Amino acid sequence: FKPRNYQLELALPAMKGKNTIICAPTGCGKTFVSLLICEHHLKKFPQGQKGKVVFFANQIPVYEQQKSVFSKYFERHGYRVTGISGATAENVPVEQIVENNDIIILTPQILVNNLKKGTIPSLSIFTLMIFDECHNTSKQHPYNMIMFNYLDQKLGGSSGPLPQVIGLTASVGVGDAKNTDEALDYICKLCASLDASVIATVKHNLEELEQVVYKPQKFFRKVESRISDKFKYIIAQLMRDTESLAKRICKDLENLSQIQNREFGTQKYEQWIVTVQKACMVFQMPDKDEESRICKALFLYTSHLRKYNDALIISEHARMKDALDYLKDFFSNVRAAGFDEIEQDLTQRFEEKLQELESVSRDPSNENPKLEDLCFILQEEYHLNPETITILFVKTRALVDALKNWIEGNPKLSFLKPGILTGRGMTLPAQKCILDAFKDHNILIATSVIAQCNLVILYEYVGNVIKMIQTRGRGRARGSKCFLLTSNAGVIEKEQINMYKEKMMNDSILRLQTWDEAVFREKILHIQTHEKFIRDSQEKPKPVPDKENKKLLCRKCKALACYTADVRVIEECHYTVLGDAFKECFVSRPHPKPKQFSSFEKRAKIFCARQNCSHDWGIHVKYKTFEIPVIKIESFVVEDIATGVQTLYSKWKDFHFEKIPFDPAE
RNA sequence: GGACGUACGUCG
RNA sequence: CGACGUACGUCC
Ligand SMILES: [Zn+2]
Repeated sequence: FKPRNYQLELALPAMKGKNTIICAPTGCGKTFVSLLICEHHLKKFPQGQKGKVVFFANQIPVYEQQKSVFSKYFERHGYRVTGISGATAENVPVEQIVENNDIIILTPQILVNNLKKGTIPSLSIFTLMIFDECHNTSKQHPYNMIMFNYLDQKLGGSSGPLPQVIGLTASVGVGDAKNTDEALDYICKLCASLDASVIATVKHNLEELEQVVYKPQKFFRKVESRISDKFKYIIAQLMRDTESLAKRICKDLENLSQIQNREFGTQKYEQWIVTVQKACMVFQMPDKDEESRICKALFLYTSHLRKYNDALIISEHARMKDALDYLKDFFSNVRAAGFDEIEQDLTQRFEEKLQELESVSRDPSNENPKLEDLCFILQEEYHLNPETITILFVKTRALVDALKNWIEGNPKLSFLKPGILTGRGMTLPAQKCILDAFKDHNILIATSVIAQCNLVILYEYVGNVIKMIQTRGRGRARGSKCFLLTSNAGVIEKEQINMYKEKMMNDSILRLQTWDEAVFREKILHIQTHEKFIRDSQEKPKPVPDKENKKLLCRKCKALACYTADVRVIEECHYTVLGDAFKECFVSRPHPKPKQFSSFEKRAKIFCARQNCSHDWGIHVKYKTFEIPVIKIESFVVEDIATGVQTLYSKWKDFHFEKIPFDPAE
């Protein structure tokens, strides 16, 4: 209530009737600005004619919040305020929704699918297209697809009333720009992709913005890595033994990847072992009986090496016992879903050194200095103020549980309560109830950002130009810190240049707000034009579909799974097997997180039906009334019967063959 | 199942 | 400048 001067002036160009890229770093400010803009838009229409606005919410929580906010704001107006989503798109057709409501709030993908298949022949039905967080307008984004559908009708000479763009954001972003020239080029490209002429930033009332902006102070706490790593040495010896054992089956193991000398525990060995896996998945022998065992042994060795590398990576950022508990949980999970002579030997090799690793993990002298520095900087702040509701940001999801267990099992800090929050990638109610009780948790160990904190700790975290600003984080301003822990000087340089890029944009927008909107347009129109030109020139024609009958086999077992002639495409994205010989080739299991996506309902998970393979094949759903399995070519190999050469595809779009549509008749 | 984005890393 | 790997997140 009582719109302040800063948020009244920030919405002036949008109310004047211009497409704006309003940039407000507040949470409530953007919401109130959007509400005032929708009010001034739906109130400036004459008698008879009625307006129609759409608020493009990107996330389900943001959509559910904005729908309730709009419903509570426009209650004494007679304005229909509804909303579409992934669960409501089934019934209540979107055409009748838009033709009977004045304020629609839908996650874009719905409008993209509508504009694509059958619905919304043109966006001229809308009169306002408020894009929440327009900075996400990038390559192949749903916002970008909506803007492409808009720019096609705009530049194609189609006479029609085009809707306005009121794109709200908190940071226009810089991307990979090096200088102010490249920053201005990127900002102009974003303006052309959004078809706007004003970038509204608060200039007159700076004190009202600085009162609540949530601008904390940075504090770099770079620490050196561990010197005496006995756990790392033992795991490296185990990895060397595993590689020496795997070399006995595949002679040219070093000649399968073009990667140079690599070190254990780095991100390079992971790519090297993944390349070795993808080069061993095409191993073919004329016996076709020994290959099914050779490829299986190689897959098991590669999986063990990948788990060892993941344990070595977790050990560098967490306790020495957490990386061992990870391997113990992995071995416990794998010791039930099949046990052959190779997996038993690997388990025995691991158990021969588990006893030795337990002593080194329990030894408190081998504690990494990074967690010591973290506890040291946490205690000095919680002693100064025993009310700091801090938030911790890490990179890996497996490190969230590690930091939670570290906070739990530490006698130095007792006043801390774990606030583990990873994301679905968990569920929506689990994500909502954990953020609700945040006024009795003390620390929130999250991995990716209504969170008004006063202390942030980026424990080995790096990202875009800014990974700290919270769009929906208005709250209040009373002094906060942005502590950054790291061990790789590279990251420290990244964070040193990001704060520069910030000022870069601060000068770029200031240089762009001086140009008279005329020339601005005279440029951005040419830019978007060129863009459409590239969209028309760059178009790979559909290659001749290979009309043979090849056989899709297992990924790790090389068993005859199914035939390509039995593959049916449901909706150009899902592929099922319409056969009777394939139903006995897989086993079903209950799904951990069942859900539905606009056409199906995830019921079960289908795995390989072999003796000790148990490879993840795909899901099993019910299309409309009948239940079919949806497989993923990613977990499949493609062997031809004519030539015999095998191929590995990651996505279905890369697979060029006779895509027979799914006929419900058979 | 699929699409999309961001970060890191390897390659020619 | 292109492909590719992984991690994380979002949506349908
Ligand atoms: Zn198999």
